[PDB]
Amino acid sequence: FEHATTVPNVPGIPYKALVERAGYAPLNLEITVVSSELTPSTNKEYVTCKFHTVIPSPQVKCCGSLECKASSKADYTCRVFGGVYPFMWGGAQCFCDSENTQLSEAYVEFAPDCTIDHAVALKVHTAALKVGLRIVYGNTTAHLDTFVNGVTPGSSRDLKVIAGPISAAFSPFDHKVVIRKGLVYNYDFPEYGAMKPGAFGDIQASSLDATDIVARTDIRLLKPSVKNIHVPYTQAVSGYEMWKNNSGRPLQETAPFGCKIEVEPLRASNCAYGHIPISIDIPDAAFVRSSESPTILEVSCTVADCIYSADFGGSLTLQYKADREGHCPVHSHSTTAVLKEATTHVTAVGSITLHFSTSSPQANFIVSLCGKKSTCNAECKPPADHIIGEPHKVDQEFQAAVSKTSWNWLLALFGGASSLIVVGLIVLVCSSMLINTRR
Amino acid sequence: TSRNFSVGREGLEYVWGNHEPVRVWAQESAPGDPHGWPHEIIIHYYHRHPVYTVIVLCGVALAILVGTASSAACIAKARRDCLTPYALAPNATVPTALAVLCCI
Repeated sequence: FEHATTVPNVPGIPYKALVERAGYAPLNLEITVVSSELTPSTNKEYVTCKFHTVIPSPQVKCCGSLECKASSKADYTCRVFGGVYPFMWGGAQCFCDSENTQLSEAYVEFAPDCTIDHAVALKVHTAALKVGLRIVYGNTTAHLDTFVNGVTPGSSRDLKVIAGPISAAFSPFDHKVVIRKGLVYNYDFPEYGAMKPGAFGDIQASSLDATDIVARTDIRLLKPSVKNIHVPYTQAVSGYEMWKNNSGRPLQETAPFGCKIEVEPLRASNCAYGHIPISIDIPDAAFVRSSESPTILEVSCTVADCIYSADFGGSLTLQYKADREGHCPVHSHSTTAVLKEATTHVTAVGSITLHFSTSSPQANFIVSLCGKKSTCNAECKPPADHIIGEPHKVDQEFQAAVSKTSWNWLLALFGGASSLIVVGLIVLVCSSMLINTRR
Repeated sequence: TSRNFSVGREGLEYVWGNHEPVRVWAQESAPGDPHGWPHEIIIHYYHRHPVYTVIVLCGVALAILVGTASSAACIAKARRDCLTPYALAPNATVPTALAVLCCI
């Protein structure tokens, strides 16, 4: 049936729980996040790359005038120069020594190799998280993908899971991102049409084959100072090249929570952040009544050497007596200690050794076998290894982060102070009311 | 050459050259002992969260001991308030056990 539990959003770290129905045998269930994806909504503003400045074949009028026209070409510049007398290899090209105007044009296009080297400007909106979950309850394992919002019934063959809302809202993407050759950057780019010379986004198009390009590259057409035909001009540097020199570090190296950044589509995968509430409806064919599960009559917990570590640094043995054989489950009922196994085979008499992980200096948790509880008591030493290649399987709680010896010392001192103050107050009141009694 | 980096409970990742990334996590392997002696306990917890132990544990325990001074003040008040009645009853008797200390 229904089981409401909160799972930490950490990929690869199993979460174990026990569902205890009032008439059935306890059932083990394990919820693990295998993969997560955080994809936002994106909208392309434009593409940008290095521009190519095209200087056409200049126009020359020998004994007349020319005028500048209008064009739709990106950053189209035009200028008329009179008093011209150009030359080629053959010699002079006009029959008037003066009044021989020349027309200079300039505009920009996309370079031949921009089909590979280009950047896309995107605006990102609300990011939605999707996780892949492995759920094992009893003898069956189930894999499914669910949306962490709180409404969508996550895919569930012979099951039903609802995840969400996520306990925190996190996105590695700012409102504006750029993507170049698979790398992602948080960059505040100019709006479409708001181009500035020498900065990123100085040439803008919807597509690379688009016929309408807008640009602003600060082209200046100068008067020719030589006798051979020449179109002198000066221009600003490529904003795309300047940005490629000042792009900074990508989002694949700066994203928090260990997110892996991927493109097509833009997404952050395998982030570790927050907690995910999950509601699961277990099928009733997965429950067995207590009349079929073994019923042990006693159980004792002995704790071997333990350390509070990121790995299974502890061990314990359960000594039991069951009336028959079977396949009971096991479970630790503390938030600071987790078992490695989930089920075990029990017989008439025997022992089972279990391994655990804790974050607490003291191991005072409760373990169940066939649903019967026993108390484990020991103290765990600090680990010797400083660094490991695993994450910590449990969280650190202030109560179960102080040793019992330290709690005893602190409580002794605080209680001694409180008892001294209480003795003082009782003496004050008593030896004052003695005045009332005596007269 | 060599480079130093800090890693906590949440972990750290480093990528060297064209190699795959490598992740490492830190444990609570501080010097001292949580189960030993008060000086060993304090050394251990001063390396695991130095701010918490000095302030909300050892500073308050110190101020807690100063609060016992107010307890002695009540004793001193209940001592003088009971000993300020000294001589107002002629033709009376006093206990012998207290007659040696009542005069002084």
